[PDB]
Amino acid sequence: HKSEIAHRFNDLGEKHFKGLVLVAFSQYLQQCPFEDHVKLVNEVTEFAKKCAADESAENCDKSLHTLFGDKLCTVATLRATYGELADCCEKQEPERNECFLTHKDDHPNLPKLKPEPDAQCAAFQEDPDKFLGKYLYEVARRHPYFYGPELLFHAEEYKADFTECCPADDKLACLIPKLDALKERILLSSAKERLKCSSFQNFGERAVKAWSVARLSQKFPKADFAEVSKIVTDLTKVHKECCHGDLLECADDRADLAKYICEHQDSISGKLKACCDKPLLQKSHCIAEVKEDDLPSDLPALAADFAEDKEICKHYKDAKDVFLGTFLYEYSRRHPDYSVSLLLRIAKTYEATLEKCCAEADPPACYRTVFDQFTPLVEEPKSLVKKNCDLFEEVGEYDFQNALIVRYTKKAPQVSTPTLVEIGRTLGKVGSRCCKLPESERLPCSENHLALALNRLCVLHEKTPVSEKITKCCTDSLAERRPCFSALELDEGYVPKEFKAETFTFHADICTLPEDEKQIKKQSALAELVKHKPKATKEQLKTVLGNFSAFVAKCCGAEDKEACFAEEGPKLVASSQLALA
Ligand SMILES: CCc1cccc2c3c([nH]c12)[C@@](CC)(CC(=O)O)OCC3
Ligand SMILES: CCc1cccc2c3c([nH]c12)[C@@](CC)(CC(=O)O)OCC3
Ligand SMILES: CCc1cccc2c3c([nH]c12)[C@](CC)(CC(=O)O)OCC3
Ligand SMILES: CCc1cccc2c3c([nH]c12)[C@](CC)(CC(=O)O)OCC3
Repeated sequence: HKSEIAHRFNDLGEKHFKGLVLVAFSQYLQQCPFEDHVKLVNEVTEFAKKCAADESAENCDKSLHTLFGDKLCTVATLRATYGELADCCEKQEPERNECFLTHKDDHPNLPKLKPEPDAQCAAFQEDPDKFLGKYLYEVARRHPYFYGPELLFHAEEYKADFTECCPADDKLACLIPKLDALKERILLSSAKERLKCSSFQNFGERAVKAWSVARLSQKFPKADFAEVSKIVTDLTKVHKECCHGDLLECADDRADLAKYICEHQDSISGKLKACCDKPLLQKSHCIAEVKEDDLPSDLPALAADFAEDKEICKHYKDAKDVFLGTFLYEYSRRHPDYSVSLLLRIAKTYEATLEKCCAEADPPACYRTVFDQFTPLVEEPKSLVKKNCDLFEEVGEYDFQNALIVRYTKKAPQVSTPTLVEIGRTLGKVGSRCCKLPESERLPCSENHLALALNRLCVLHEKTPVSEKITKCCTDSLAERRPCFSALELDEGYVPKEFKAETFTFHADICTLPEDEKQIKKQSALAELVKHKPKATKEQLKTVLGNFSAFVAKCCGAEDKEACFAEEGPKLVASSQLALA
C-alpha cells in the first residue's frame, strides 16, 4: 500500500487503532508510566490521520516497523531505563525490530494489581476512556506476548463489569467474583498465546502449523483437508504476526480469518452458529474457544491408505510433508479424545516407522502393524490422568498441589522456591479444571493445560537457567515435553541445601493473610524441606507439613501469638529434621 499506516487506520478505525498501538508500546517498554504512552499513541495516531488525508505526504510511505520503531526511540530516559533497547535504536530495519523482540521481558516483576472497588469505580465514572486505557496498559506490560485484539476483547468484559457493579448496592461483592473470573480467563488466553510464540521461538513455524493442524482437525472434523489447510495457513500467519509485534497486521488478518470461518461455517462446523452472530472481537474469541463438532458418520477407514497400501514408501518419499500432513489431519479428526501433543507423538511414530520400514527389504510387511505402535503411546498418559485425578479426588486441590511441589522440587531442586511453588500450584489447578469434566475430555484437557504450565516453566528457565535436565526437556521436542518432565526423577548428584533455621521460622504476620497467601507460605516451606532433605519420602514430607499447619493453626489461635511462634517454632524445626531422615 501507498501508506500502510493510513490503510490500517482506515480499516481498524481510530478506537481499535489507538488501543492496539497502546498495547504494542506497553509491551515493548513496560517501565514507563501511562501518561507517557498516551502521548506516544496520540502522536502516532495524529500521523496516521494526517497520512489518511494525503497519503503522498512526506514519511507516510514508511513501513509500520520503521514508524513504530522510530517512535520507541524518541522516549525520554530510554538509555537509562532500557539500555538494552537503546542498543537496538542504532540499528536499521528489519535488524532493529528483531533486536527489539530479542530484548523483551517475560518476567518484568511489576507490583501485583489489587482490585480496589471503591476507587476504581470513581476513576471509571470520571473518565472511562482513561480508566479502560489504563487497564490495557497494566495488563499488556505484565504480559508482553498477549495478542492485541484479544486484550481489547477482555477490556470490554472489564468495562461491562464496572457498568453493572458501580451503580449497584454493594461494590465489592458484585465486582470481586467477576474480576477474579476475568483474571482466570485472561491468564488462560495469555498462556495459550505464549505457547504459540514460544513454539515459533524454540521450534519454528512448521511446529506451529502441525500443532494447529491437529487441534483444528479435532475441532472441525467435518471440514475437508483443503479447508483445514486454508485456515491453518491463515491462523499460523496471525500467530506469527502477533508474536513478532505486528499488531496492526495481526488485528486485520485475525478479523479476516473470523470473517472467513463464519462465511463458510456450513463446511467447517455446526457449533459456530452462535459465535458468528456476534460483534467483531466477541466473534473471533468465540471461534477460538468453540467446542468440538460431533464426529461425522462418514469418516473414512484409515488402514487402507496408511497401513495396507503397497506404495506408501513411494508416496512418502515423493512428498513427506503432504503425506504426514494428511495422516495427521485424518487421525486428529477421529480422536478428539486425545491431547494435541499425543497426536503429534503418534504422527512422529508414524514417520519413524516408515523411515525404518522403507529402508528394509520388504517394507509393506514391516509397516502393516504401524497403527499398533500407537497403543503404548495412548495408554501411558491415560494412566497418569486416571492416577492423578484419583489422587486429586481423594485429597483435594491443596494436598494435590503439595504432592506436585514435592514431585517437581525433587526433579529440579536448583529451581527457585517461588517458581517451584508457582508451577506446582498451576499444575494442581489442572486437576480442578479437568478431573471434574466428562471422562472422555479428561486426557485432552489435562495434557493441553499441562503444556501451558510447562511452557511457563520453560520460559522462566530461559531467563534464569539452573538445570540441564530442564533445558533438554524444554528444547529437544515440543511433542515430548510432558513425557520428558514426567521421566525426570531425583538427581543423585544434587548436594542437599545448607540448613538455615530462619528458612522454616514463622511469625504472627501469617495469621492476618488470606487463605491463599497462607498456603503459599506453607508450600514454600514444603519446597525448602524437599531441598534440604531430597531423599525424604512424600509421606514423611506430608506428615511434617501437617505438623507445620497444626503449629500455625494453634499459634494463630493463641492469646499471645508471637510468644507461641517463638516458643513452639524452634521445637518443630529441630524435630522435623529428624522426621525427614
Ligand atoms: C485489578 C485486578 C485485576 C482484575 C481483573 C483482571 C486482572 C488480571 C490481572 N489483574 C486483574 C493480572 C495483572 C494485570 C494478574 C497477574 O498477572 O497476576 O493479569 C491479567 C489479568
Ligand atoms: C505431522 C508431524 C510433523 C510434520 C512436520 C513438521 C513437524 C514438526 C513436528 N512435528 C511435525 C514437531 C512437533 C510439533 C516434532 C517435535 O518437536 O517432536 O516439532 C518440530 C516440527
Ligand atoms: C481466529 C480464531 C481462531 C480460530 C481457530 C483457532 C484459534 C486459536 C486462537 N484463535 C483461533 C488463539 C486463542 C485460543 C489465538 C488468539 O487469541 O487469537 O490461540 C490458538 C488457537
Ligand atoms: C510443513 C508443516 C506442516 C505440518 C503438518 C501438516 C501440514 C499441512 C501443511 N503444512 C503442514 C499444509 C501443506 C499444503 C500448509 C502449508 O504449509 O502450505 O497444509 C495443511 C497440512
